[PDB]
Amino acid sequence: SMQDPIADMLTRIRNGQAANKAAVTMPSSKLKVAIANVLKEEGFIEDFKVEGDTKPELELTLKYFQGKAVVESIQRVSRPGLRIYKRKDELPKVMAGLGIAVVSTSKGVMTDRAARQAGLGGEIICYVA
Amino acid sequence: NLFGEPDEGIVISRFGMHADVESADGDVHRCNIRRTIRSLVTGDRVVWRPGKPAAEGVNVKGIVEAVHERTSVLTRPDFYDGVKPIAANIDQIVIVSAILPELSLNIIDRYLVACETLQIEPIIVLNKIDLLDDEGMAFVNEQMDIYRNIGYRVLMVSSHTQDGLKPLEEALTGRISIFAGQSGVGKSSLLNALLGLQKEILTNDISDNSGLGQHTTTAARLYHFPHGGDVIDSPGVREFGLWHLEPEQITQGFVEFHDYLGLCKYRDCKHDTDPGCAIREAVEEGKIAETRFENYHRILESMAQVKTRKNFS
Amino acid sequence: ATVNQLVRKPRARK
RNA sequence: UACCCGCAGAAGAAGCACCGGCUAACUCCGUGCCAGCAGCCGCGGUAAUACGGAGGGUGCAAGCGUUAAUCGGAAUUACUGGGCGUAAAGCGCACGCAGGCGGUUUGUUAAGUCAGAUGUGAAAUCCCCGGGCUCAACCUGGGAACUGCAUCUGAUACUGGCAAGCUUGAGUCUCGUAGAGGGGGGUAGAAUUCCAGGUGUAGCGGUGAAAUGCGUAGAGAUCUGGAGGAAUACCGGUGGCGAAGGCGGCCCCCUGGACGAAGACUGACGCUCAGGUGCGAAAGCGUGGGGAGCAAACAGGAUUAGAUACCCUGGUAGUCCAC
RNA sequence: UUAGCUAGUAGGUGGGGUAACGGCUCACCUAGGCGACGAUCCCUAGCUGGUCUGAGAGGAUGACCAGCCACACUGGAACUGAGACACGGUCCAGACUCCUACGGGAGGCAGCAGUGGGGAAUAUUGCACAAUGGGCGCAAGCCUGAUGCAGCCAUGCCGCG
Ligand SMILES: Nc1nc2c(ncn2[C@@H]2O[C@H](COP(=O)(O)OP(=O)(O)NP(=O)(O)O)[C@@H](O)[C@H]2O)c(=O)[nH]1
Ligand SMILES: [Mg+2]
Ligand SMILES: [Mg+2]
Ligand SMILES: [Mg+2]
Ligand SMILES: [Mg+2]
Ligand SMILES: [Mg+2]
Ligand SMILES: [Mg+2]
Ligand SMILES: [Mg+2]
Ligand SMILES: [Mg+2]
Ligand SMILES: [Mg+2]
Ligand SMILES: [Mg+2]
Ligand SMILES: [Mg+2]
Ligand SMILES: [Mg+2]
Ligand SMILES: [Mg+2]
Ligand SMILES: [Mg+2]
Ligand SMILES: [Mg+2]
Ligand SMILES: [Mg+2]
Ligand SMILES: [Mg+2]
Ligand SMILES: [Mg+2]
Ligand SMILES: [Mg+2]
Ligand SMILES: [Mg+2]
Ligand SMILES: [Mg+2]
Ligand SMILES: [Mg+2]
Ligand SMILES: [Mg+2]
Ligand SMILES: [Mg+2]
Ligand SMILES: [Mg+2]
Ligand SMILES: [Mg+2]
Ligand SMILES: [Mg+2]
Ligand SMILES: [Zn+2]
Repeated sequence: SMQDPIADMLTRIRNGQAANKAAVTMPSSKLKVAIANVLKEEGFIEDFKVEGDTKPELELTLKYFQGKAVVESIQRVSRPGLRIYKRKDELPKVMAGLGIAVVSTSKGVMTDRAARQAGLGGEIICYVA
Repeated sequence: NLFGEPDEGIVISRFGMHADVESADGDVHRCNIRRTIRSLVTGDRVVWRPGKPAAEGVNVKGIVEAVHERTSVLTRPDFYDGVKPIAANIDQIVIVSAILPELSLNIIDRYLVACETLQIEPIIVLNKIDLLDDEGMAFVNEQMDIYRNIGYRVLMVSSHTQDGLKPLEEALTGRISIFAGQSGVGKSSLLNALLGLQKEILTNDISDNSGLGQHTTTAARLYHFPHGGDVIDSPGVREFGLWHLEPEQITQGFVEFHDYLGLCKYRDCKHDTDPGCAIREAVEEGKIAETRFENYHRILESMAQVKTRKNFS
Repeated sequence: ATVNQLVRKPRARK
């Protein structure tokens, strides 16, 4: 079903980015806000808005270069069938340090570049390539 | 490698990968064949070397190097197989038949055409005659009197009765004989009553059907007469290869039709729809039976049906 | 292909 | 003993394998699918760099080849890092326990995970910087590593547990609509065959052509009447329904799901499935009925070399129902 | 193509037992115990630090070095002693060989070599306690086929002519 809504979130981003869609909407949650707000601060997307309180609806503004996909590919890493965890020195890089890896720790959701100054490890969410 | 003495011997049988070779005294010694040999049949004299025994007295095989020239040959073609010789180096053929399961006459006529192209004398021999009555025996004897006026010797025997074996042996000495026939016509049983061979195997005999015959015994196994000569068994064969020559040779394949050629109206004649056929006048007179005449044009109409796709050697 | 399938029985080495 | 001095003179000290491609290196002669060669591809019956020999070369080296064994190559049991429409592979289908997994909001726990620290992970081996044996192999100093386990102190985003929820997931009610969904019980009219009667005469029947068979006791054909059996033309269509195999005259009775509209309502009640469970074309089997037509085996006639099959005339089991 | 296994078995009481807890043992009481997270049965195997292979993850394996367990012709038992159910201690049975005056006794190379035999295949029936380590003794000293060595085997690696 919708057992991995983060994988459902990454499905809706990769489709609309490739099919030249201007903006998408999706059901919101606390975890989907904490990931899209990081992608807004890392130049991958443009803006996010929330709509509705009894039915929380998250919106994302897409981003293009000259009509080209900014987010070329994104890869869900951990999953409910197999959980993935790393330490503070085993955090993997994406495209040898070009792409970022979204890792949620006890100090909130940050990147692997931001986790070096934080010195923590935890759950890998997605490889933002 | 490491072969023995080149000598002349008679090949007993054929087994594809190897052959059974009788020496100059009667020693059963199996040998394989040379890769350049195009064909090897039952009862063909060859040049061969019996290998070399690895253990003292215990040898496995030898080789058959060369093949001598053929005196006669029995070549019959087949669909998708080509012209294949069956046997060779023989002076007499014996057509063996039985009343059970059937006794046809078209099976008789095309072995006569083949023997006219090979200068061999076929002999008509009927088996299983003890099961009929004298009313039925006289009718079959009347059907064989047509085959007596055409010059071929007809000897009518039975294996389970031992009737007429002694006149069959006297005309058969000094020669090699193919016991040609169909499936389950008493070929193996007549070999038992004439030879007196070793009764420990003595043949493979399974011919049990509802109205048909079964071919259990294989291609050809060689033996010897108590007087002289050899025997050659035949398979149960229901095949007719007439791809050899022109239909002018079909006119030469029958004995009494030699004396009536050149008597019709035209110099070329199909003898079926042509007006004034003197051969057809000989059948209508009664000197030639109409069973042979109607089967003669069945041979010609069979060549309108076999020739259809194509075949050439 | 499923990891949870290989929990019951691993890949059979010939 | 290592070591060192002194002596004599290049004197005492190089071979094996390969040479078509893979794979470094080419000519000649002999041989004639024979002998042999070979890990693979496959070379040699009259010109073989592939066989044998010579000349020449190549790769190694006091070693050189071969055989056997293990991993690698092989992502060729694919966690990293494979596939399942037709190359090997999605159970015939459905229900469902255990197992795995799970919407959303808040609090709590700190289980999992993460941070730090302690203890421990024997030495040797491997790695880092050195030292030493004339060198190297080898020996050896310290460090790193040994990604491990245990305990304590922390953080709470995610996962787990508890607690309270929420409604878009999944369900419930009403109003409806469509349908060959299944089971049971009746019924209809053609057509087939059988039988009764009437009129009526030489063939009917069958095939490419014939024959078996049937018919002057009157067949066949037609008409009237009756019996039995099974199937439902047209409608009828990549049309509908059912989990699937499948399901079609009409009507009644019992009963299953699917879908649409308007709201109300419970509050994750869910997805999935090893064994297990049930359904499941037709043939066949057991018991007892039933019997038209069709039709294995089989009977008969043609066909044929033989006909066993094809073709034709008959015909049992079976096809029908209950279990 | 192993699904049920188990009656001293699972637990409790008391007695007994060992250096120590304990069905370790005995009488009694309870009917549990184990198990689809592989009980039980069958087959194979000393294990590990490691070595080899591989970019890594993995894979194969456990010779020499070191740690532990087990074994000392086969099977069983106890004594002695702080420590053994004891390789060169004993007792009993069995197997094999040797000695014998025929009644009886003797022996355990999986210790160093070495012979027979097996197999494609693996060594001298050598020297020394000089050193190290252990044993006895106040020490001296003695003993140690541990070990130190030497030879044989291009068996491997490295270096030179
Ligand atoms: N009553 C009877 N039976 C006979 C006679 N001859 C032969 N038979 C029988 O016929 C059968 C056929 O004999 P067989 O020789 O085997 O036939 P075949 O032709 O050799 N057969 P195949 O084609 O396999 O070689 C046997 O069972 C044999 O006993 C005879 O004269 N009378
Ligand atoms: Mg025979
Ligand atoms: Mg060579
Ligand atoms: Mg030549
Ligand atoms: Mg060297
Ligand atoms: Mg091998
Ligand atoms: Mg692999
Ligand atoms: Mg593949
Ligand atoms: Mg396939
Ligand atoms: Mg299916
Ligand atoms: Mg260490
Ligand atoms: Mg150290
Ligand atoms: Mg070291
Ligand atoms: Mg140096
Ligand atoms: Mg939670
Ligand atoms: Mg009707
Ligand atoms: Mg409510
Ligand atoms: Mg039956
Ligand atoms: Mg038929
Ligand atoms: Mg039945
Ligand atoms: Mg007690
Ligand atoms: Mg063992
Ligand atoms: Mg040891
Ligand atoms: Mg012991
Ligand atoms: Mg003992
Ligand atoms: Mg001893
Ligand atoms: Mg020894
Ligand atoms: Mg031996
Ligand atoms: Zn004529």
